[PDB]
Amino acid sequence: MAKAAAIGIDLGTTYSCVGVFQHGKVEIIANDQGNRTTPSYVAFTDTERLIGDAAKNQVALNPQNTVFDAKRLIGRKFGDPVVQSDMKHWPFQVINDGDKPKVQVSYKGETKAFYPEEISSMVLTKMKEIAEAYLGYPVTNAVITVPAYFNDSQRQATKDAGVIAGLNVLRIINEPTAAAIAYGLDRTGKGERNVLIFDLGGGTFDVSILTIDDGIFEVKATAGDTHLGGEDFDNRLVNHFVEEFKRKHKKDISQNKRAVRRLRTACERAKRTLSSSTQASLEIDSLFEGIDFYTSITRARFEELCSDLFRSTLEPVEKALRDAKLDKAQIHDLVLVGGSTRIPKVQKLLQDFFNGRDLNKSINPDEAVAYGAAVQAAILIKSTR
Ligand SMILES: Nc1ncnc2c1nc(Cl)n2[C@@H]1O[C@H](CO)[C@@H](O)[C@H]1O
Repeated sequence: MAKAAAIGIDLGTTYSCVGVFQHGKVEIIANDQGNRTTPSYVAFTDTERLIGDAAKNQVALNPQNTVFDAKRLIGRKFGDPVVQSDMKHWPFQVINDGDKPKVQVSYKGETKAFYPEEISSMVLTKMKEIAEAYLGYPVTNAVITVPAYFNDSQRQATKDAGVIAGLNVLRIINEPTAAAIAYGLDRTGKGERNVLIFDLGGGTFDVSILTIDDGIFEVKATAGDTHLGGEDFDNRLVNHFVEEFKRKHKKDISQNKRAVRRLRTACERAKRTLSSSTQASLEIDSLFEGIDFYTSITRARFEELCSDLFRSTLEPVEKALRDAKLDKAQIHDLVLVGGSTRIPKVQKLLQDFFNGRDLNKSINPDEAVAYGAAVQAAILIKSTR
């Protein structure tokens, strides 16, 4: 029953996703708000702890006590220059507990501090309860994914997050490996298979090159930008609309925190529409000083606004190829991961770089990692018996 069942969890920087392999198919499990992915956010309020959508939904009202980006801290020492650099951009406090970072917040009127694995365990507990509500029984066996570049300390702290969350961690697997499993790229028989995974998420960009030799995975190269993602494209749309509002009304809205956040969420929404329509409409009632902001933008203008950022995704692709010592024609498969890979211009740039090659994109790119983890969790629990 529950003991013969296992889930796959993609514990993402900005969003998490959970899947289960049963009756010959992967089911990506929708949360209680009907969403197939859940924000990796934990909010501490005057009455409760919120996780996911409810936590992300109140971030503007409670920024000091809304934790996100715990994955950027997990398994790291406080003195790590990555931690010191990132801390300057977070509205929540990060403290030092014997060279270990802790996020410090106000919860039920009291000061509390949490290790990154404790924050990540609250996200994992939510994914576990989402799976349990779908299945009708508690599932505790899980495969959890991590970036291919995570070291032993980051992998161990992720497993520790799983244990705190009440999960039996069958294995910690690499995200690009789970994505290659999702497409069955490890079951093509004999001979070395070179796979490139292009993973453009909400806040990070990762390029991974793997060689699959008779089911055995080997990481040949990892490249990318830890501070490039979908939110930079949302921000480019924001600056455009701030300048358009100034041209139409001779008013600068950039200082009105509420106006900027409402514009930001509307921009994120319009950006998604632009992946399947050649235009998107913004409909913001009383954006600033009672002025409605009803406008539109073409996909062509959006592509211009992010042109330099889309083009910059090809430098880590070339860098990974040189590190792996492979030419483009030596790559057998191209896999898309991350919601931002749905952007048609991004697909076109990657396909043209690989000389007109087909892309593996039939699985929801924001779900491919949880999909593969779910497949691996099923194989692993079946071998355990
Ligand atoms: N249809 C889409 N077109 C463009 N961007 C998208 C799309 N879906 C998602 Cl999710 N994202 C973005 O992916 C990230 C999460 O993986 C977020 O930045 C989200 O906006």
